[PDB]
Amino acid sequence: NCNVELALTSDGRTIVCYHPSVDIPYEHTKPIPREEGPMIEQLSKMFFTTKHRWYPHGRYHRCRKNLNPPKDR
Amino acid sequence: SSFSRAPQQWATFARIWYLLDGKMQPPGKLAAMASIRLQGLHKPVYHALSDCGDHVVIM
Amino acid sequence: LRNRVTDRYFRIQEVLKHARHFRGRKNRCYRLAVRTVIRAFVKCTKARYLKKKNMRTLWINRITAASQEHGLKYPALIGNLVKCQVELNRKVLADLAIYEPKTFKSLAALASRRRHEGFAAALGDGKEPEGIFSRVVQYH
Amino acid sequence: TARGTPSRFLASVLHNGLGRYVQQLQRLSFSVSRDGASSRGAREFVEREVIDFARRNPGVVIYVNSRPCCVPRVVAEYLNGAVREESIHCKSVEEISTLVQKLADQSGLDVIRIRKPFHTDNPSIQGQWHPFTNKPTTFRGLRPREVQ
Amino acid sequence: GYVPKTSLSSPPWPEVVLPDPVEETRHHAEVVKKVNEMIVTGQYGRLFAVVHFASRQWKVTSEDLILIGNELDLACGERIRLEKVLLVGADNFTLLGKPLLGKDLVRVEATVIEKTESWPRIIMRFRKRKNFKKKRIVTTPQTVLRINSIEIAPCL
Amino acid sequence: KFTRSRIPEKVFQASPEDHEKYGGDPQNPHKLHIVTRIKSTRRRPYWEKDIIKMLGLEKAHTPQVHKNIPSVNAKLKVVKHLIRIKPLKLPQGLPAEENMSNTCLKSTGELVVQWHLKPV
Amino acid sequence: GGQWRLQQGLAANPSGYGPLTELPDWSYADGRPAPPMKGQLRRKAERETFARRVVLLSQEMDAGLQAWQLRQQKLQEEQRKQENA
Amino acid sequence: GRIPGRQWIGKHRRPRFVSLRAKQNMIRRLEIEAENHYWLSMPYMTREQERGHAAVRRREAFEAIKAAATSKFPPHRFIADQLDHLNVTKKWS
Amino acid sequence: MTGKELFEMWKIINPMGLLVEELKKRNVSAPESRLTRQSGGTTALPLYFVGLYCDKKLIAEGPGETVLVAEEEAARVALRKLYGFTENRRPWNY
Repeated sequence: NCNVELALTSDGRTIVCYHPSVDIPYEHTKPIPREEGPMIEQLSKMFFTTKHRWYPHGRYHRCRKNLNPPKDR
Repeated sequence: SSFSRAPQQWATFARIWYLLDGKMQPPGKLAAMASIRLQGLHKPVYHALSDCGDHVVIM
Repeated sequence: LRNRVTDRYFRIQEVLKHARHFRGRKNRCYRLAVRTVIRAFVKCTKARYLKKKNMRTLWINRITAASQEHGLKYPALIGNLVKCQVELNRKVLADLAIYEPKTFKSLAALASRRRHEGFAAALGDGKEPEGIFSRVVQYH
Repeated sequence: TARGTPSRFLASVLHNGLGRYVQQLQRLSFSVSRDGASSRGAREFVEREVIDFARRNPGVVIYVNSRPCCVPRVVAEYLNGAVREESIHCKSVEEISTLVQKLADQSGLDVIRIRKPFHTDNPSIQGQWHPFTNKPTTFRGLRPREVQ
Repeated sequence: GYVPKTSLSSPPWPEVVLPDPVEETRHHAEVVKKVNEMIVTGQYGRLFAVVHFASRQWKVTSEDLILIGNELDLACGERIRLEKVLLVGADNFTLLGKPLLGKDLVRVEATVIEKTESWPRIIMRFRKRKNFKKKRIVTTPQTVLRINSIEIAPCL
Repeated sequence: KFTRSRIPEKVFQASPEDHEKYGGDPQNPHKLHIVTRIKSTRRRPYWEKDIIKMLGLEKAHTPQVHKNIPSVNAKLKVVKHLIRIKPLKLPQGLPAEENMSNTCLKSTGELVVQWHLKPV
Repeated sequence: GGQWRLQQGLAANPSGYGPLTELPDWSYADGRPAPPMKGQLRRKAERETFARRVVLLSQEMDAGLQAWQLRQQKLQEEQRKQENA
Repeated sequence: GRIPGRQWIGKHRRPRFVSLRAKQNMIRRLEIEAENHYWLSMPYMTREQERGHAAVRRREAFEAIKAAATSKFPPHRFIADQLDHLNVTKKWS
Repeated sequence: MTGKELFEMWKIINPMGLLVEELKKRNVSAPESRLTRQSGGTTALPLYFVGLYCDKKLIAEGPGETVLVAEEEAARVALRKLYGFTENRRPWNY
């Protein structure tokens, strides 16, 4: 997919790109219709990940955790 | 643009489902295309620590 | 003991304050720490060349993703942009792929147009007019 | 190293360059020693070059004292509150003048590692990429293998 | 020279025809005049600009900071007209250059805000079995600029 | 043994074929070589290392003018596979004292006393 | 795109001579030009040295060929003056 | 599947083969070499004309070398330095 | 306020309602919501773009983890675009 209008100036010195937002038409839209082992396995199958994500980590890793991290943007 | 910060973050990083038809194809070309799409290298967002994968259904 | 050392505590703590986030008697005991704070400062002093290399393959991965999403490959995109004389680098092109995709869409289209214009001149090599984006700017 | 150190993002203070440049320093607190060869240099600086410095920037008030708490020093206090204490034990007048100009030029934010060398807060103007920028829409919005 | 239809009768990629330069210059002049009219009417949003300062190229929007690893020898809070802008853009157009843009065309400006020194950066060499171990504390000078205004002129 | 290699001159006695392919003129020859070390004098014998040090080419990718006289040609012959050799073309005159400042060495090879960046 | 740039006659690297290094990266907003970068002063000094060496070697060549021609004419003149008398 | 002693040294070595890269690299270097032969092919002077055209310059450079080697001598000793060392015990009145 | 958003500077509730009454002031028909694009419609990580349309053309489209959140956030996007206080707006003239 690529749909733009490219051009040069007369001098051949700068390029001009022209490229507006194509919108989604009305027709292209649908309308709105209106135990620990089992525990970790059903989490894994609910979130499409594996069980080592859900097994805990000790006090030592949780203490190396940062709790007040910097925030940007 | 002009979405709120958390809805924009969600839509940027969400998980997308790809159907790939295996009739007559070679398993290695199938594997190449699905391997890229599973690591999330088909996203300009990609990084290894961002868990930016996507789902692939090979039928 | 006419004059012996009284400031050894502070020398010890000069190593141990960099060792404090280690794991084990590396973070406590001084022999173990010295050996492993040296290795950490060496690991830093090589990780600077590493960090430059790693960034630039991340940029190649991101530009490759976006240009394959627009029908190019990364070799085609960089090669034909340098032929059309836009001297953008990978860092800016990667940020343009993520943050500014309409501008990247135009860049991929221009790379395709330059590829096919330059290769039209290649197919008709010999006496032909110079290509439209194959016009170059040469400095006297 | 960089992991044994707190890090921060790149910051303004109060969007300091937007409307006007607000000199981000309030105070220098000098302390020089009267009978001291350690503070000979700071003595020479107060003798020679502090008048033109105070004249050069009127935003900062410069107090000097004699006989500090322990050692001759400068304590700059910046606008965002952070108080920097630099030591001019046994320095020449030249080094003292460069150190003072650095303090008066710097903003009060730390010298810890800065994560990113650029801080746009509105990065995207054509909208940040998401998986549905350029996947083309369909007729009645059907997904693949739809019966209808 | 006719070849019947086989696999390798043709290259797989679609032959795209290059239209003649007559209608292509028509198209180029038309698009350029449209963009220039949008600028004259002031129909853009905010602007970004890829700008080649110290040695690295920065994607620079309006009103935002940039950290540079050298001392520019300018007193703080000082206004600067960054030339070498080499791409500019809004939502509905971009005007990139070969390689730079026009100094009469795009205006990028920035104030020097601060000149600090960086964090203490360690340099450390060690060779095993050879008693080699050398430390060094490098700490570079840095400035921070604020990009104020990327204003654009309609001289296409 | 491995020994300092001597070259027959029949290698260098050129061809009109060559005078086509490279832009040379077998009469009215050029004045100055511009030499550039593209290769490294490591894993090369001590005489080649030292002849590079003589020529001034300790730094790679660094153009260096030399006289085109047979002595300099002989030293260039023994390091001829570590260096890239070009003529120094002079489209205008050789630079005067007024214009020692504005000089340029183009990629083509020529040196111009008018260095411009105003696009045409 | 290095060998393309060499075919065109630009240098292999855009970081060499070119408007993306030989133009002053900033100027004051009122219009006063900025003091030159030490990178560009160093390259202009390097080009001073290069032009100086080209001039020096060219004069050395011309003077050398001139002196050889002068010696040749002087020897022929001496031989004529000794065929005289 | 092994290699006997060490991989690259000795009687039996692991085979190594030439690829498109290695051939193409060798050939671009050989084409640079052919152009080197051509540009050394055409001298300007020969030995009889070059003999003596840099006598002035070579002897000038050697007088510079000789003079800078012979002018090696200890620096001067002043008074103001020694008295500036007395300026260490300076106190304000 | 440079850097922030309209609706974290002006805290509103029922943004679809605000859109509805403000369009009644504009004398344009009340908008329709449509489900423009989606993924993962039957797991706990869905994506929905719900678009707000009016008479065959749209005024907004927005994301959400469910249809209701997506619709109401697209209403926020529509309100931003109607008041002109978007992300692209011409930055302040200092």
